[PDB]
Amino acid sequence: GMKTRLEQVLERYLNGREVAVWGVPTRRLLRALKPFKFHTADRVDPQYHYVVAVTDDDLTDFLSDEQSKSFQYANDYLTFDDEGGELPFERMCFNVPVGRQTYFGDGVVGACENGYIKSIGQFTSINGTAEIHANAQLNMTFVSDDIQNFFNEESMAVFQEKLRKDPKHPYAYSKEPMTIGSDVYIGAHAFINASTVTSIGDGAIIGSGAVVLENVPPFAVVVGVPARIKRYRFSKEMIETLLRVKWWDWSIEEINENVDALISPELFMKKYG
Amino acid sequence: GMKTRLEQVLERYLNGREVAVWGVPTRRLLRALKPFKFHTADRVDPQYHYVVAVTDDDLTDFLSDEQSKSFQYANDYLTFDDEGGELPFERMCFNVPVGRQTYFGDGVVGACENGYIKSIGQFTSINGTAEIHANAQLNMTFVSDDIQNFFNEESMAVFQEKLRKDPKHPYAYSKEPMTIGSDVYIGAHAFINASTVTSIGDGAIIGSGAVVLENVPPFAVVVGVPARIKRYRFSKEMIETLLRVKWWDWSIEEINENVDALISPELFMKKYG
Amino acid sequence: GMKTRLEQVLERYLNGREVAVWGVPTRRLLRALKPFKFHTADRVDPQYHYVVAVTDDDLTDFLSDEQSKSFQYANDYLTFDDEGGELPFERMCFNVPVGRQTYFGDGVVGACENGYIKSIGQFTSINGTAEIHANAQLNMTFVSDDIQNFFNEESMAVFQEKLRKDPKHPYAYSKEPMTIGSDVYIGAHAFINASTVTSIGDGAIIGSGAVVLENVPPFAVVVGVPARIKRYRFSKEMIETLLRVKWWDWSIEEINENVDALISPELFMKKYG
Ligand SMILES: NC[C@H]1O[C@H](O[C@H]2[C@H](O)[C@@H](O[C@H]3O[C@H](CO)[C@@H](O)[C@H](N)[C@H]3O)[C@H](N)C[C@@H]2N)[C@H](N)C[C@@H]1O
Ligand SMILES: NC[C@H]1O[C@H](O[C@H]2[C@H](O)[C@@H](O[C@H]3O[C@H](CO)[C@@H](O)[C@H](N)[C@H]3O)[C@H](N)C[C@@H]2N)[C@H](N)C[C@@H]1O
Ligand SMILES: NC[C@H]1O[C@H](O[C@H]2[C@H](O)[C@@H](O[C@H]3O[C@H](CO)[C@@H](O)[C@H](N)[C@H]3O)[C@H](N)C[C@@H]2N)[C@H](N)C[C@@H]1O
Repeated sequence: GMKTRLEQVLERYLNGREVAVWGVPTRRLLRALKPFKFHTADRVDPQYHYVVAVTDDDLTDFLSDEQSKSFQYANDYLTFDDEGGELPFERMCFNVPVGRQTYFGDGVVGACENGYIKSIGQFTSINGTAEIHANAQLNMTFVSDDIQNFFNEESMAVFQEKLRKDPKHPYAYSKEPMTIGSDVYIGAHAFINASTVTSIGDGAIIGSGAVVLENVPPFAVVVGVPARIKRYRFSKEMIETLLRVKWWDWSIEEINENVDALISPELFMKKYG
Repeated sequence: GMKTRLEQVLERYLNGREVAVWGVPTRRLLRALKPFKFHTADRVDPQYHYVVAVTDDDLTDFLSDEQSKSFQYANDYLTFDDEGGELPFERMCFNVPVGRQTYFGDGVVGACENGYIKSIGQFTSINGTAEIHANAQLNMTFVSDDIQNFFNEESMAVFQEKLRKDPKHPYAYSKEPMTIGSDVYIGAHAFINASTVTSIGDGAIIGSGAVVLENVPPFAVVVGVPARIKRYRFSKEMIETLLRVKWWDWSIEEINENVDALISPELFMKKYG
Repeated sequence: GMKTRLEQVLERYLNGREVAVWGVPTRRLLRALKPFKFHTADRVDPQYHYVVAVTDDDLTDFLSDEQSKSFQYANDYLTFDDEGGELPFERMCFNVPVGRQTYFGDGVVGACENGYIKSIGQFTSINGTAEIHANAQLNMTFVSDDIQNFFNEESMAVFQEKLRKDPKHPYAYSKEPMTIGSDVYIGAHAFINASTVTSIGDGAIIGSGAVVLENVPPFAVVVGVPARIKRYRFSKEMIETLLRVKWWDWSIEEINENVDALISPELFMKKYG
């Protein structure tokens, strides 16, 4: 990927204001800010500046300052050290689609970096301590991966080809990057196997501490080690219609009107069933 | 909550010395220190200064410096970036009671912030990678929580009321904040469900990687996914008397005298049974 | 332990160049660099400088800079905040042997600090969120460990002796520090019990989220809570010969030649069986 979660915000919300850095500036912050005018935060004002808190640590201090009461969550301030943070619009994590009001931890950001993710839906909650890791080669005399560094150009060839041919897909090789649907909840200390999973269905619930080794159907609940299907969120009737209506792609338009539907499943289907 | 773990220490142990910052100062450190006199650490002396190490990283460097051999653990130095660290006196984590020589990771500090915790006992060890998270709404068409941000004032009402009425207590709503007793041990990669747990009994042991979904009785051992009662630490005789004596509330007074009792359970009951 | 992963590299690869710090300097970096000449990175050149990125965050920014394309992974740059990072040569983590192209997270670095580790083999991959923790005392009225701080010199004696006598080895007391063989893979959110484990066999695979309570035989696969032996990587024939040949101690010499053997187990034994 190429661009910063902050810069996507600044490109959309800065609106000719100065960036006000609230916190100790880092190397890659200073770079992400070089297209803009910035200075260390002193006295701030939503009319004059965009406050950028470097770390979540720095954000708590700003919010606890009386000057923060006029700044709206994303239109006026942001936390630099939070590439998995949620936004009110569709965004990129490296080059990975992430829908509105979707969030994930650094473990998922790295999976976005390693090309493990094809896409992440809308209104999806992935806890920070979740993880997405692929497998190493299991059909070889060795299991290590950093022995590669000792390989020369010749040995590298014969090694990379067997990885491409392996149908178990070590390092998610020769497969499709996995997809995460919308309205998905993922517990903590969880594991989705990038070497065997290609699709988390929309609405799929992944319990805490669950290790998910196969694709999860939409609106399924999975817990345990390994993950088993404990229940389904909704009767199948809802499931087919929910795939049809796709509430998660509604604009803020249809969300506030149909709040009574989105809140009572019973009310949702008496109108859309 | 309102106040800093460091400031509670400085209010009690500074004793008219200067704070000596050992490390790169952060935004919220600089604020926590504005009631006091401070300067970047150069040459230090327990008579002259209170050394404040910013991060646990910065603490290791100070202890490894020859100037640190005269500073006692809490009376003379402290690590700013350790709100879950243990103290020799009863303290607050935000507005949460935390007894003496009790510690926990940032996951528990956030639960203290989210109001999930009512209290934490004395001499309780909670590993850093432990976690306390509540559940989202399960009786709604959606499971997401940050869709809220898209709600207006009108849709917000009808949404918040159903949360208050939900007996499953999403986000620990309309329940009592959970309590953690004294002499409690909690393994790592563990989970206590703030949406269904209200009391960890005194002495309760929570094995590593265990997901705890219901209240744990005092002095019970729980492991597995989900957590089951593997054994009890003590015969019930000890349990009733341990609730009566409550050694964990002894001053340092009765601790050093009754060390032979506190060390041999057999000796503990021949004196208190 | 005594010395820095960076300093072991600088002592071997600096070769009369200047250290160029890429990132905000920390207290313990500034100390690790005091034997050398250094300055904040401006324009860099592998001939003139050794680039030191402070944090993994700072490393990503350097690699993404056009000046980084001439710097080789370890000979020319390094990440200070990565004591578990892999190296092309045998190294120390505190005073713990760590072989070539071996890596582990901070959880394992702390175990190296707590003296829990005797050694770590070659070409071994331990994920960052892995952990190695010992147990507290289970034969005492209390389970807490920081009550110790309240003990005086007298009560300390009678407490420390019972720890030394405990055959369950709380805090890995009176046992041998555990050993991790070569070609070992360890999943994330995993647990090796320093209070009951003394040897992870060479080639042993530890699945994600697995809690390992007993020694693991060489080339065994363990998953589940608690860990059970799911399968063996190789037929026993390979296992005995793999212990004999010990490919992991080959120089880069025998690695690139025998790549066809190291890649096809079938080819490995037709030559070494
Ligand atoms: N604070 C209580 C809430 O925590 C979570 O949501 C919260 C998310 O966890 C938050 O996510 C942020 O915090 C998490 C956790 O540290 C990070 O993984 C993530 N990258 C960062 O953006 C996000 N910024 C706010 C959202 N309300 C729970 N899913 C719901 C709970 O009520
Ligand atoms: N060092 C070995 C010990 O580690 C732990 O205790 C230790 C605690 O884990 C320590 O807690 C500190 O370290 C932990 C872990 O990083 C952090 O979660 C916590 N917030 C921080 O305050 C605390 N400062 C010291 C205490 N001896 C084990 N419970 C016992 C073990 O012998
Ligand atoms: N990037 C994808 C790869 O991630 C891992 O390897 C990678 C290791 O996890 C890396 O280790 C580094 O990153 C890990 C994870 O953050 C840290 O625990 C560790 N201390 C740090 O040195 C190491 N520097 C590079 C190595 N290729 C997987 N084992 C293999 C996967 O293909």
